[PDB]
Amino acid sequence: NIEVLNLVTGPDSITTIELYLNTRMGQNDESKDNYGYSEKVTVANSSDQDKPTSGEIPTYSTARINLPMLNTLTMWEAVSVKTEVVGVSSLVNVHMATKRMYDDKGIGFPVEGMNFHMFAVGGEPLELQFLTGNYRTDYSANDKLVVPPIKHQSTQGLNPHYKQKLTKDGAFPVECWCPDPSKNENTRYYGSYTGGQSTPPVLQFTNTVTTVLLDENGVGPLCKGDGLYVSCCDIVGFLVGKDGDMQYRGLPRYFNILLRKRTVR
Amino acid sequence: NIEVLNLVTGPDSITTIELYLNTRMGQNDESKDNYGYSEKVTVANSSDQDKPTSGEIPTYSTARINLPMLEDLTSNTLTMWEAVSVKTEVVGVSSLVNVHMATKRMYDDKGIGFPVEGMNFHMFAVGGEPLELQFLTGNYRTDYSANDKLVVPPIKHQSTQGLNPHYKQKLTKDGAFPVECWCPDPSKNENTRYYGSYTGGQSTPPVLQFTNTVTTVLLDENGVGPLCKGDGLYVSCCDIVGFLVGKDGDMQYRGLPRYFNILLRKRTVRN
Amino acid sequence: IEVLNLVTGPDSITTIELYLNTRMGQNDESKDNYGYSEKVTVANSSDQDKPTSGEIPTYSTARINLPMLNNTLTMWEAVSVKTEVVGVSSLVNVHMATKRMYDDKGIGFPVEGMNFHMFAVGGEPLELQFLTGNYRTDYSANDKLVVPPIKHQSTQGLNPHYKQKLTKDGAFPVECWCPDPSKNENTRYYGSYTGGQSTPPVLQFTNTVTTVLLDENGVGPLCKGDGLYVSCCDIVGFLVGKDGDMQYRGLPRYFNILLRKRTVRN
Amino acid sequence: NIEVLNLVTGPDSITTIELYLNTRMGQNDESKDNYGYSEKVTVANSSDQDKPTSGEIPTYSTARINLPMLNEDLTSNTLTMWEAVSVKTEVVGVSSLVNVHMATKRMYDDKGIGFPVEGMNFHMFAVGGEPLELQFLTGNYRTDYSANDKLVVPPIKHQSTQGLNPHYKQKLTKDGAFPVECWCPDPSKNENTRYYGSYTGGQSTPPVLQFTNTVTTVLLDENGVGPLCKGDGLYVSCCDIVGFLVGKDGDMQYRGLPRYFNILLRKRTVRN
Amino acid sequence: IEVLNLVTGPDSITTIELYLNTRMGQNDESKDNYGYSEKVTVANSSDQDKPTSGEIPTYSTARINLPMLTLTMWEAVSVKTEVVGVSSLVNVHMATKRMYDDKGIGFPVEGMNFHMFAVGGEPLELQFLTGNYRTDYSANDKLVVPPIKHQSTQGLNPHYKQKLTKDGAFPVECWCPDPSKNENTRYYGSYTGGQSTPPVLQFTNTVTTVLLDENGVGPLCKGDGLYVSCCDIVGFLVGKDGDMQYRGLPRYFNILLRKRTVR
Ligand SMILES: [Cl-]
Ligand SMILES: [Mg+2]
Repeated sequence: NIEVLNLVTGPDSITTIELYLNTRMGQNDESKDNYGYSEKVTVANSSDQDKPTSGEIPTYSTARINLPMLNTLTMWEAVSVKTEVVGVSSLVNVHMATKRMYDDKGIGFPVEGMNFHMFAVGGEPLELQFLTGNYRTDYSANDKLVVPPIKHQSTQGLNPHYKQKLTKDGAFPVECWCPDPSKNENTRYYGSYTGGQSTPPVLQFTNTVTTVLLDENGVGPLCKGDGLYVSCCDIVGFLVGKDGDMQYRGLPRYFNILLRKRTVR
Repeated sequence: NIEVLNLVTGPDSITTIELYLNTRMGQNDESKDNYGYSEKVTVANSSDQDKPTSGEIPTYSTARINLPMLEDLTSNTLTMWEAVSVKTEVVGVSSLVNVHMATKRMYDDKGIGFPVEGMNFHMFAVGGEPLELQFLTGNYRTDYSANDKLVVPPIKHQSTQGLNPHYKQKLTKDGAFPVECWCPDPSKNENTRYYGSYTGGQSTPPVLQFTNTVTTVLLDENGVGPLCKGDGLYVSCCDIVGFLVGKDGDMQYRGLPRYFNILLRKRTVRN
Repeated sequence: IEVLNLVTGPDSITTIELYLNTRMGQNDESKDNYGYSEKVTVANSSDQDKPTSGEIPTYSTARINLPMLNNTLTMWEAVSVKTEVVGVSSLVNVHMATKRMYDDKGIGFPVEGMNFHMFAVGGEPLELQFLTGNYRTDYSANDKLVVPPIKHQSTQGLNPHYKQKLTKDGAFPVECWCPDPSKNENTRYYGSYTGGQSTPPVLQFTNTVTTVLLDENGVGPLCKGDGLYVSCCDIVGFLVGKDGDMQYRGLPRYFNILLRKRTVRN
Repeated sequence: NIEVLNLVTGPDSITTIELYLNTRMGQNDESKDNYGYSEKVTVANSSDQDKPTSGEIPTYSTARINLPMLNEDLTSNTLTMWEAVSVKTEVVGVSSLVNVHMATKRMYDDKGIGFPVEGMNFHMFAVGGEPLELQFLTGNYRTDYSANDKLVVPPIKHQSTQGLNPHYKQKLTKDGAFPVECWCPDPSKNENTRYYGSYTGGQSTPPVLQFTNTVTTVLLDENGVGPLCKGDGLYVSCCDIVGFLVGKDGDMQYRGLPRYFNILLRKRTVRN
Repeated sequence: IEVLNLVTGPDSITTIELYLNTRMGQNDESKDNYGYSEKVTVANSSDQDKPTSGEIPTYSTARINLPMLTLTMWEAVSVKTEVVGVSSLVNVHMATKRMYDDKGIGFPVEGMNFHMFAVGGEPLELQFLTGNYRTDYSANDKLVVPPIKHQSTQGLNPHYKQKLTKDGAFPVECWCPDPSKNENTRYYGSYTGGQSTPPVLQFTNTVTTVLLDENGVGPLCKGDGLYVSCCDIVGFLVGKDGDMQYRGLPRYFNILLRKRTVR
């Protein structure tokens, strides 16, 4: 829709945005115990009685950042991002109150199992597609979650009638919303999933890696209304309590985004 | 062999095709429960009584897309659409972040439900004609007759546990060709690019990625992409991400959809 | 061979396309269990280690006759190869008569465990070195296998007195023959092994990868007597029967080899 | 903050710093048994009674190295600083893990190998022109560090520290004192440090390690500028956990290895 | 050594080809258990940790005499190296523990992998570092170990060094490359641990490893000697009763050298 023209050169043609997003694993109140974890996971008796408890399901983190006001028009173009998962070293901890190895003599189980890492940087809200492992999942224990008002069998595949935009932090469940690959022309997203039961988390952290956000035409996300949208989720595994009760553990993500002025029609 | 000449230049010389294919794990009716999963897996008592139930077998997804028409067949040259590149992603990976479904669970019924896990199989193909298939099976005696909508050879022979070039097909129907007995024919498919991976074992962690930033070049070593015969683009895939483990241990394949964004350009060829 | 200039122009290039079926031990395409070994057995002791007939994988190999060409002569020079394992999707099968997960309610065990993948392209037979995990292994249950006529302790390491050439399909056991790194000047070989008991097979297939066969001097394998030699082995794991009996499973390999005419001195 | 100008050329415009850092797994006294290991790991009865024993928790290794002294003044138009260009770093003693006869739990009904050191791996190093800047973040905000008053931890605890609370920061200024479990590199700072880290978790996971003397890590940033050494100090930090030793009765200790560094530095003119 | 120009022309190049057999503990090609260690034993306590004779792997090493030659020295430019006999691990019928209630495959050789090689113009320089400072090596007086033991050797104590001057004698468990020296050697190593871990191995004759440093200079062969060192552990053989032995494989080397003028 936007006809892109030349870069604006010279002084004040560049700016940087720095932020972090804290994890939204389910206990999302920084004043309460278990912050940065989910509530204890529960398991449906049957697929038609699959009703997660309030706070046991991870959601996307997201923010809109206001950019410096500008005026053809000029827009901020996101060129690149340096992003890191924060607190990886916190997983070097095997003395927490957990199940333990070797007949109660060995280490406590570290946080381990399923990893899920995604981030997105764009010039408008991340566009979502609904897709679930169980179309019958009942989200009514927590009315602050944003989910479709109707359920249908077809949502176990891609039904393009079920879409959304990621416009609220800590509200859109990761289990039923993914990036919409048919849209997001003005957003870059990257994600990975490593599953299984007790799988080793495999994580890296460095301040030396720059991710280029320019597309194949050399154009980055263009920030509509001078808003920059950043979204993520970083699940690093489960904490296994003494009795076998399990909670998701998430970590924060840091972003340093470089933007430049771009003339558009 | 098509003799390739120059690229056609100018504003109308490029087009893009966008589509998705839903998974064909065995329950392939979007109006019914268990859509995007297989029916429960069953296990043969013996190799001569190996008869999968209807709906327990994954099949390839496929579509033919009609491209913009390009009419003179009496000239020295013709124009064809050439597929240059594709951006393709597995959709709904985040749906696997779910451990509260009605499943077997960890740690003496106190821990998480088992996530979808185990065997992964991922393949896609983009070509200017149907994907050409070779028959090869783990069990030549497999009996597919519980589901007469599957496309399989009418005769069975011991040699089909290896490569018998008398047993070939083309992928011409969505949700009908079992992945277990049909693979890409490497002796053909000159006008298709295919990429596949398999990670097996029992409860193996799925390892998946999704991004809208990766472009797969479809040009061959001579700089020529698939040429779309009869202005048809053929897209095929399969994306198994593991098994759902029910409370009693019963298991079903789980598949995910795949998205494709294909860039094509006009190419002059000799007629 | 003293190598001279490339021959240019029309008909200076040719391609050879073939497949090799796996030689896991049941190597008769008319019989049940083709593409698998016979059931694996285990030695009572290292001094009585006698594999049953058909339980041991062997190399696949072929010599392909090239177009006749022939002071100087012309030889075919192998430039590159596109090679793929065929039938990987056949491993998406968990309903065969196998051991199964979760108290006989879950999937059948897929083919899983040890993987071994190697291919070689050369202008003469692949040169082999003998090396075994057990110098005492007794191969006499199958007199069609090619093994050294005498055994010695030292063959658990590299004893250069024990060599061979891969001249017969389905006959040289992989367990005791490997490529001889001190020879094979006119062959390129590539291999990998992933072991363990029930290890996930990790496999790829594509028609988009070209392997260059030219050496560091820009010279490919030169085909002596207009013969191209192709060898491989592709073990993708074990099939686990209901009672725990196991068989190797192998898959075929496809090859598309590009060759060019090269002038050499006679 | 520092405006970088041209490289200084000529004699003594280059210098190299070579050092090693020994691991700080918890038994950090080279004269005592169990050096290079933690004390035995213990497990909290509950999250509000989570008090690691003295010596059971790994800390960062760190040193400040004096560089050849340069002029510092407020009057001169330019100054010279040392710029770290590159580092060659390796984990030392990887082959020490080829040992399965130590007094450990063993495989196959007491007939097989002793368990090798295995499990959790954590590897990080940093090279900078000032102390590594740390962010506090913990798996348990209530962790009680009072069994060892030599550890540097925040004096106040709060629920928010299970995420990123930017009010809780520090600088890595003491060897063997900052727990890895609650301090990580602060990504919002460290403009003048390069750091690299990895974690591989799980219970008995195979350690996967490499060692070579052939790899040079470039420390220049995207603008071609390396860490600039304030007060002619070079700061080197690391941690290298290679797993756990499993005693006969199942008691477990962290095992760490030393890290070697060879850092090349050059003189850089900066605006004063 | 002040390095000057390359010598050009015919006979300015030579190649050295060799293999080294593994030194897993039984190192005599005429005797039982060749190419394996003796059975692994386990210390009752850390102060009674005394490996049996032959149960511990050592480095393989050789010094190769080069053609006799300001002065001229041989400079090692590159090496092609491969582990030999990888296919020997495709064997599950040996007398071993077996899967599935005595019906399944014999356990393949599996577990710990350790692979290192070094090429240099002088002996590989070693640093002592051990998991247990008290380890008692006196069951085998042919091993080269320090004469004194000290607590500090569980870390890096630079007072404990050596040079790899004898094949089949320096235990891998207590000697590693000294990163503070070895300016005239290139070394590469990896370790994959755990209990029953799958060996992951490759072999090809198509890979050349460049030995030149960042200044374009390869190892310079002092006294016309080329030093080659390695170790290649591919796992453990698990006997019927659970007794385990290290298994090693040989390594092949093809080294290209060129004449270099030096002051
Ligand atoms: Cl100065
Ligand atoms: Mg040095």
